[PDB]
Amino acid sequence: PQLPDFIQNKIDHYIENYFDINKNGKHLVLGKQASPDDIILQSNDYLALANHPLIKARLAKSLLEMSASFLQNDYDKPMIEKRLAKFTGFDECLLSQSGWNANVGLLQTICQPNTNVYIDFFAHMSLWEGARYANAQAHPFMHNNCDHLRMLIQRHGPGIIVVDSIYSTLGTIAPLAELVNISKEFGCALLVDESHSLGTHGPNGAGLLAELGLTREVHFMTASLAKTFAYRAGAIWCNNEVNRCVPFISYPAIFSSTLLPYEAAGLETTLEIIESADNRRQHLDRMARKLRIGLSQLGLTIRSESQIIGLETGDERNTEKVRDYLESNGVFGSVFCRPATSKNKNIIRLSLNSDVNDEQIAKIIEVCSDAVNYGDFYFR
Amino acid sequence: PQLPDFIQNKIDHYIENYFDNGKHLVLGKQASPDIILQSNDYLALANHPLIKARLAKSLLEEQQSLFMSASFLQNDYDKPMIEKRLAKFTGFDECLLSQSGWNANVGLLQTICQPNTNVYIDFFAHMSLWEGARYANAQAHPFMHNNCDHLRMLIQRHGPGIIVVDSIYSTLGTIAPLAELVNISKEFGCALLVDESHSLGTHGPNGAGLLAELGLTREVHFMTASLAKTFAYRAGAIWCNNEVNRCVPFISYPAIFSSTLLPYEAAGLETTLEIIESADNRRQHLDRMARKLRIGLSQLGLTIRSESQIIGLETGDERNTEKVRDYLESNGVFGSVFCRPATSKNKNIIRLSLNSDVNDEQIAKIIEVCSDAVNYGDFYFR
Ligand SMILES: Cc1ncc(COP(=O)(O)O)c(CNCC(=O)O)c1O
Ligand SMILES: Cc1ncc(COP(=O)(O)O)c(C=O)c1O
Repeated sequence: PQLPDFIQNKIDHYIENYFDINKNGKHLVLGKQASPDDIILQSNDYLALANHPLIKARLAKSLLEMSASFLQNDYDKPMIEKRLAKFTGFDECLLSQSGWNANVGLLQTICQPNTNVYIDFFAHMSLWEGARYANAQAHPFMHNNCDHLRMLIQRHGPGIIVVDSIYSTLGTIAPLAELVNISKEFGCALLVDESHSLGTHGPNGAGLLAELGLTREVHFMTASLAKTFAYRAGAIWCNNEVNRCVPFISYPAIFSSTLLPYEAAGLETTLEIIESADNRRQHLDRMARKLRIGLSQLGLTIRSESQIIGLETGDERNTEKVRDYLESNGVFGSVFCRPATSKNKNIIRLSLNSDVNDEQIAKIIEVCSDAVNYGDFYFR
Repeated sequence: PQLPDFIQNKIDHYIENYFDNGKHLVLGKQASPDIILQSNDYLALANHPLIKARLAKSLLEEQQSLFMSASFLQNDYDKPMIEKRLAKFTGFDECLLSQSGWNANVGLLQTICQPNTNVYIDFFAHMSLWEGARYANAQAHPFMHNNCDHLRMLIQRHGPGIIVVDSIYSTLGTIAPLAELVNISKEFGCALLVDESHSLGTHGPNGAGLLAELGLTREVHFMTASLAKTFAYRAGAIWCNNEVNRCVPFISYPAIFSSTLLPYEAAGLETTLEIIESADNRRQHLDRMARKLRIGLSQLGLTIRSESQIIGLETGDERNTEKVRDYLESNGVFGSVFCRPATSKNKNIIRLSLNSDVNDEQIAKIIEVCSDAVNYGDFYFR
């Protein structure tokens, strides 16, 4: 069944502009296959728990032996939710099938058509789309720029301020204390996506809001559980009654199948391990700082203040060359391009984890040092 | 933190209008070791020992810390063998795993739609298909349920587009006129997208589905399915008789911006597929039981549009639905309430979902409890 022109034309154009132009004829994100022991810095499994014996054992144990809307009775709602709410310090926690669904569902629940959503330019796409599905009025503010935000809120009125605590591509940290004050001053609600700080930051890994003592003045916190928690799920935390309504309003919550009951059990063991992982956190924080200092001195713009390090590689042609150079020299990050970034502001993201070595860190710096001197490409 | 007026008032209003029984309409009383008809696990595989053992097994040895987007795993050697197996199973050229049936539909539509694109969608097609088109800013043209004449007129007026249907409808359990839909697609130069969430596994040769049963496979451009029904797993799939699945992983937002299934999950699906392929007797049994329940209920004067294992009791408005729900539950029948936003406010449906573990004795009892209800008084049916 040949495709009709209206689809074929679109697919043809796409393949030509997104696959064919690259030297390997594949999408820009697709590079060389890695070998042992190349340095792989692509996983969001920050505390390296993917293969943890206890988590795996607990999961299998539980798995041996419909919509979640129908499971909102007290006796149907999972114990992990209460533990996660306690862990973080928020009043209530609601599980979701992914961080994406957590954001989209929360925003569908608290937004009306035309609701003002003040969203950081670099906040996760799931937050942008969540607002758009709700037909909210999106007001993008320049990255971490509170002056710009103040102007927008002054102009458009009360609404929801939406940020990542730690940004997924750049590794920058939101000015959370100032955001809290801005929301108080302007009568806004604050939504913080802690996908990249939950587990890696704060007391026992409770996160950035916890570390800063801001938990009790933030209305909503969300997180993918597919980062430090190493599980395909998400969660919504509320310091209010909103989680009572989400399960019956959010489309992903209504129209998409729920997490199975054994999945919640695996999360309980993961939480316990995370709570105790002080040394892994410490080691990761140290290694990330060593990397940031090492790369910055090379003249690369390194905006990161976290375990996420963004190499700024400009346009797609330049980006292909950079990542080809890195991979050829045993360093494997993740290419972030359109539609995640502007077509001319690509990022090669280095995601550090607690298994990374001092020797590996020095090696990354060495490779990037050579890269800067090579003359085949540039960094921004 | 005090919520802003705009949010607090929304929550307060919702709670009074949808909760104030005390709970949401979909929540009734707790059942007992009662007849449950709420699970989409049509062949009752949720506890199959072989599947659990295989999942458990692969679940040990995760050198693959692959916590990242599936877009980064689109090299040959990273793509799961379950995709090739599912493609071969159904007869389609290519298959692509998704995190859910919802995501499969949203993703496919984002990939094949431009803002101008005509989307001809059955009025009762799943919400994920409606939303998929809407997110893509497509021009949706709904046709009356299973009404090929209406569809024809619409395409005549607006031109080539994407025809979107469920093979078996999730609320009413009716069956799309797939053979005629294929003819219409050919006649007007459209593409066909069929969601087989409720027919994959339960219908066709070895459960390959309705398109396979009707020999329409090679004539259809796209098929999608939740794997959370007969496959008893939290995932979805897109099948293509073309190169569209080459592009979906880099275009679909849910595919780009949400984490992939873990490798051990795909392994479990392989075993599920093998069990389903050999489940002839279970399919036979479910088909025969569903027919009995349908016949049984249609005697009584009840509107039973279903032609499948999904039976919808049409209970009208919300007040009336609550009453029917309660009556059924008190008599040991459960019982899935479909209301807004899934249905219109005054066209609620209490869906009876059958599975291969239901027996003759239970069917008879369901018929009886419904016979009593019609009419023991108290409420009406549409
Ligand atoms: C800040 C943020 N929020 C939400 C999500 C979505 O989470 P789920 O994958 O559970 O749907 C992501 C995904 N981040 C993907 C990455 O950084 O590679 C994210 O980075
Ligand atoms: C016809 C149909 N398509 C898609 C879906 C969504 O499937 P999933 O729960 O895997 O997101 C559903 C399930 O509700 C459905 O009934």
